[PDB]
Amino acid sequence: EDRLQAVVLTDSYETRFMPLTAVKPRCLLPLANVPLIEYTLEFLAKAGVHEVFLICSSHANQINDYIENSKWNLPWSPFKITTIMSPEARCTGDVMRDLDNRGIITGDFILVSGDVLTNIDFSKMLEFHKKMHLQDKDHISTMCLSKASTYPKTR
Amino acid sequence: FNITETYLRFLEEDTEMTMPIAAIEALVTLLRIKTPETAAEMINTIKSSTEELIKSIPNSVSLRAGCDIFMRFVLRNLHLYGDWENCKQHLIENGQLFVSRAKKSRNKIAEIGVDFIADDDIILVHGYSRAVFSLLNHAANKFIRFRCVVTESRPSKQGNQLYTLLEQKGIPVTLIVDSAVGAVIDKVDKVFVGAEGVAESGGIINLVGTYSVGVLAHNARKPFYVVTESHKFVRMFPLSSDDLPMAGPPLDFTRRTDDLEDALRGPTIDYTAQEYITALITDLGVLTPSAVSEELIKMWYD
Amino acid sequence: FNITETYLRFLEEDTEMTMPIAAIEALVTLLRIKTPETAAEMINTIKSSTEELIKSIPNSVSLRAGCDIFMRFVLRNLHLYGDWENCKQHLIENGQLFVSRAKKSRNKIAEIGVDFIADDDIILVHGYSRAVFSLLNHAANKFIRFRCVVTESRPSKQGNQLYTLLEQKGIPVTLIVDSAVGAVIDKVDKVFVGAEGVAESGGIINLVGTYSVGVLAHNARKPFYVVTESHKFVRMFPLSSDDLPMAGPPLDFTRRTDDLEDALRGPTIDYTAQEYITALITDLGVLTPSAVSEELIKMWYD
Amino acid sequence: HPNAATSDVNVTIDTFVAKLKRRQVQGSYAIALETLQLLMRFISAARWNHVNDLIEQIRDLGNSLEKAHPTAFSCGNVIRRILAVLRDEVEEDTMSTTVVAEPLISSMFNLLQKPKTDYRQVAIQGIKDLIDEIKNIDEGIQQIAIDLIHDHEILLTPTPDSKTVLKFLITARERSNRTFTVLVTEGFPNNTKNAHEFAKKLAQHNIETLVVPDSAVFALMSRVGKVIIGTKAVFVNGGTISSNSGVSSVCECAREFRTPVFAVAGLYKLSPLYPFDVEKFVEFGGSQRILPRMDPRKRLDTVNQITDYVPPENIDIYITNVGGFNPSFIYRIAWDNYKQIDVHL
Amino acid sequence: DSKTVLKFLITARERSNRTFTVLVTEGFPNNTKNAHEFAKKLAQHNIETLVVPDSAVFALMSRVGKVIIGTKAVFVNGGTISSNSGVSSVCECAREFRTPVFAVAGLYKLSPLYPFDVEKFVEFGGSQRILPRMDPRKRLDTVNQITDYVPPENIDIYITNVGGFNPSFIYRIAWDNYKQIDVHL
Amino acid sequence: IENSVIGRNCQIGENIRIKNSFIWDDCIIGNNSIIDHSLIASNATLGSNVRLNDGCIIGFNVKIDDNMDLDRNTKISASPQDLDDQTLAVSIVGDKGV
Repeated sequence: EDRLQAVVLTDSYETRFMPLTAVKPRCLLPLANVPLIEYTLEFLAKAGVHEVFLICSSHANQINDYIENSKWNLPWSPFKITTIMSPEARCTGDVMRDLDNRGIITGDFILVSGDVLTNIDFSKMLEFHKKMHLQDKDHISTMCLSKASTYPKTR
Repeated sequence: FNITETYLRFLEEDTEMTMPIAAIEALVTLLRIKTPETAAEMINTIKSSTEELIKSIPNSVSLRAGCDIFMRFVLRNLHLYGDWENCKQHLIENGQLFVSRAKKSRNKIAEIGVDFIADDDIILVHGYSRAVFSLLNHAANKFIRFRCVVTESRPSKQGNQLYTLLEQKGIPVTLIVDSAVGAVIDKVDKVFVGAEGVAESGGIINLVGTYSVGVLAHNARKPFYVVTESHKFVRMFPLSSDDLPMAGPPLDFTRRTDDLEDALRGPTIDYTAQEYITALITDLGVLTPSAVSEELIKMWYD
Repeated sequence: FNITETYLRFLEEDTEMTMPIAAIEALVTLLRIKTPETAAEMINTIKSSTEELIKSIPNSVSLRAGCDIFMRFVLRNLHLYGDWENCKQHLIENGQLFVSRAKKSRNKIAEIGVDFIADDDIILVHGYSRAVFSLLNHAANKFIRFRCVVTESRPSKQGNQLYTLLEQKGIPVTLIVDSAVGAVIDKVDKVFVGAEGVAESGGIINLVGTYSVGVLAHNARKPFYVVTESHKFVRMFPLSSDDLPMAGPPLDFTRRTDDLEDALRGPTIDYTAQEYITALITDLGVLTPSAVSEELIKMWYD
Repeated sequence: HPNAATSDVNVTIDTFVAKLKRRQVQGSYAIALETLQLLMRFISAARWNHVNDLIEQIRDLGNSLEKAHPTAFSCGNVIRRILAVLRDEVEEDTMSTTVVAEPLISSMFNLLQKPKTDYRQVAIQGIKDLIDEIKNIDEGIQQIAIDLIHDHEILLTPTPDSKTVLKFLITARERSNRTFTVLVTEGFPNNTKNAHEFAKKLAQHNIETLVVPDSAVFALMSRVGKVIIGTKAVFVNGGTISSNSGVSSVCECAREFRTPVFAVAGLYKLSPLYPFDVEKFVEFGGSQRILPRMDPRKRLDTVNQITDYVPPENIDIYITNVGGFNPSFIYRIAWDNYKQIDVHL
Repeated sequence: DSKTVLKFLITARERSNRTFTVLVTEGFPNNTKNAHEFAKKLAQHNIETLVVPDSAVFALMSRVGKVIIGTKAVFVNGGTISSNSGVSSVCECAREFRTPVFAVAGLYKLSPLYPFDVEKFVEFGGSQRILPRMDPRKRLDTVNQITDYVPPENIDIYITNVGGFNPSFIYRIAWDNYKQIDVHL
Repeated sequence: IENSVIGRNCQIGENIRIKNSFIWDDCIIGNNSIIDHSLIASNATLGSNVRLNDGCIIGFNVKIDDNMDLDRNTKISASPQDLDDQTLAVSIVGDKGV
């Protein structure tokens, strides 16, 4: 239940934003009048973080500056931001490899790709995951899916 | 030939004439020139003339009502299925006759239907109507003891005029402020009205400030009354507390433009609800409770 | 030691310093001649001065109230019962100190009363009070969301003056007549009234109409307001619908005339009850329901 | 003023904020308790030396708390009360340091005319007092409750959301010889389940329960005798913030009918700051909770609100743990709990 | 008092399964004896009767559901002059507390004449049955009225041989049997 | 205005029609301009007489100056290349750039 680390895929979905993302990192761009990273961080906190890790890549100096600026930086926070700095341009397999090389990997570790902000309480989900684990050794990873307005159209 | 010209003709005198009565007469005169036998060359033309009159209006309401009444009368006229001449003649006759009848009605109002101010009941009146003043004068004549109360009219200084018209009789009167209307409800008995038109819904089409007065009356439970020469039921429905066919803008929101100018545009026409008529003085006998509506139903056969 | 001259000097000045304040200052100066310690010579003289003021007064109680307040303050002063000179010095000081307090009060108002302004709410300021105007100006400066509205008031053309003043600012201005206020029921969002005196509990003296406005607000369930600074606390309560000291006669049915002599007579002054008002606006923290009465109780002990 | 001065002295501020935001804390009582605990923590740890400076610090903290959360009022109120408690003691200390004190009674003109140190224990005592005040509201009102409603008379009851109200109703019901009928309105998009629960409880309690659809209030108003608001917060001019949804209309109806409106709350729910508006205070719920769908639901902008405000007009009497106060009287009560400079931070 | 109203009451009572409670105000002067008679008649069939003081209405009106009057004179704007003793104040109270009012009436008992002033139509009554002996009458001034007028602001239904009618509508009913000519002669 | 959002430190002159929009950091909504279902990004500014339509995507430092008419679903380049309309003065209606 307790002691869970956060690992979030950042600086990954660049150029997917068809004109943007080249000079300043993907996540640093102002979302709803205020930076996107913060919402995600809040969500993570709600879920249950014990240490913050992001796989930053595209121009690290700015990321470092952001970290310095941020609230999780100084002692008061239960979790600090110390981003993983790796060689330039690599896919999610390569990112995983890099992470493995770095070393800090736990049992029930959390992996979120990109940036997300939603409402659903995560404690229950975590409990369910734990229960599933307790069932059999062969259980792997968790999927999150939600229902929509009957027919698909904007997809 | 023009009805407009006829209307212009009477200005300084009047006081004796009653709204549509003169208008009706004018219409009749207009009719009895261009062959009143036919119906295609006539009714349509009359309607067109009425429309023109409506278009030409500066600030007058009851003309339309008068026209409608005239139309109704005309409709009533041709049902005898005999000959075209006699009916035509009758139509021609019925204008001067109508005017004469108005005077009779006024007389009736002034002698029979004047037992609302008798026991020195102090009358709260605002809005200059001729019928009201006739009632006053004929009360003075009968000696039927009375006192008068009038709120000061100051959009165009009609108050002074009213005061002067009250000096002719020779009876003490007082000035009242329309903001200090809440200050005095103590000795003044009931609120009586001189207005512009009678509504389809039930309320009254009146001047500068009336709704507040009505509210005050309701609070005090001193019944609200209307004094009129009873044929001013204008074809207009005040569906809300602030929506009507109006001569000017409804509470005109002005911009800060020049120095001491765009403010004097006072909302000089206002309305109060249907649940206020305790009695209305009508010349067809004293009938009120839902009388206007009934009349309307009778007119439009629905 | 002369008060009539002082009165003559101040009538339409105001603006910079409040009318009442000047009077208070004068009173203080008078006090600081005959010594506050020698209570035999002093209190009688104060009483005489008050009498003189009353004699000079036509249609006001505010000055009287101020002097009573001053008296109360003086009475409070000597409760240290030790060294008699320090108290005297303090008394001497509190005159221009009162004037100074006004600025502070204004500043306080500009911080506490600026929380009220919401999304699209039309403001209508009644009567003449400097504090309310200042508040309005401060709101404009903040640029929340509003509309400043004026009236057709009738003492010695006050409403017009107010309108002109508003024009200076630039904010778009439209007017409401004393009669034509009846149409306002929900469109103008909140009903504000400036004060020229605050009595026991809800009792407020202004100009030529407040009670009616209050009644209207009650009918509409609208938020009604009393807006002021700090110098008007009175021990007063009326019996009837309205009761006050009057120079302009109530319901003076003017004598029989034909060439005009005297006519402008009626309820020039207006009071308001406890039930009609929802919010009280004073710099003294944030007090509303019946704090003034409590204050009075604390003061007088009579 | 955010967190910067706090080091190895106080950390729980963040936790408090979290509790406020995502709602792990539920019920005003719990919030109050939390606040008390926070205050205790502040007291047992922070450095004093000076008194005015300490007061300033406290004010700053209060301001910060306000900035963090508005919809919580009990928390604020408790703090204010504690400040007031501190203030009297401070005044007393000053009076000793200086060395006339009192003429006859508490008097005005104090704002115009010119008016080693121990306090920690007193502060602690104030907290205890506050706790005591909080303990039970119902055990202090139910003696002035089985006094108003009687035999063959009919009640109308909205808002079963406040825990006090239900208890009060139960107490009223207790008697065997007395018989009365109870009407309970729903308040759909925020209070239906609660209402249902209340109804069930009533049924269990051997009383004649009546289920009301929110529409059918008008066709039964001829028989209606009493109205009770299930409020959660209290204000300066007598006014109250309700425990969400479906009260205001009912209140209006009652007013129209001139049918008795009573208010049951508590003086810990009493706030020393005016409701300058309703917009800043009352919050909206979830627009998703009324109607499903999302992709064509951009067009369907739906409106739903939780909390409810009632004007200082439809309210009549406030029987508390102390006694029956009034809408035009509560200011003095507020003053008695929260002092002059303590209001403005 | 009247045999119409009494008969109506009897008819109502015949279907005794309907729960109706009878509150009778005594009516200060002449109505008392009549009230007593009515009560006796009720008792004859077996109908529950409760005696009401005229002073106490404010302490009862909030509990009372429906009101029935057996009036004698019916008028234009919806008002009535009833068979004596304290009605106006009661009506006012009802209006304040909002209470429905029924009336047993007849169109032949309905008058096409309009009452315009309170100063005339309200009939004052005898002080014979108020105070014995006439020496205190020198300085004191006894004000008393027997039969009273009702404003139309209160009553809402007129149950007749035809049916129930609206007060602000009864004029039409009247005119469906009477004229405008036969009023002032 | 109908259902549109305006960002941080964005300035408005006079007379502007807006329908169903989102606007980012420091974007001047110029005198006489229409924004429909289209985004304007950081430091990119709208001048006088610009008629935008549904889904006009704008990136970094797009200085929309004087007289332009852009059609639906048009994408504009960002970084200070692959897609039409560039960072320099006026977006492409009459050819301007390097």
